[PDB]
Amino acid sequence: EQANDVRATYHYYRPAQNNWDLGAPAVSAYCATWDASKPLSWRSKYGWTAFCGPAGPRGQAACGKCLRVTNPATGAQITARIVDQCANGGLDLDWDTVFTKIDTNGIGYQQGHLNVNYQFVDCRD
Repeated sequence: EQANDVRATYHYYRPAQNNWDLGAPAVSAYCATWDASKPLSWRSKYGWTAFCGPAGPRGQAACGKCLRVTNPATGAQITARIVDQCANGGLDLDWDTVFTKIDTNGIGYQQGHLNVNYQFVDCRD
């Protein structure tokens, strides 16, 4: 749940693509079947993270809490929303929410990875 100095990768999957209708065959995220059906409001209100990695194993009773993300190097920090869990080593199904916001002066893009700190946080929506 609490990992620091993480040599993080940047696999930011692309939600928006299909208005978050994850139900769409080829995608099907953990809560897709339940969440894809929520009116655009909540869905877009916050960002989006189908989460993955090594530390922070939270799949089952996870689709309800948030993941806080900070970049010590620049000071950039945001609150993420744990929606799904992947098994191939990504990070999040962002594209526009965490990386795309806490990206630095291109470092992240120039390398394909960065060093961050993330802690599980409850957003109690």
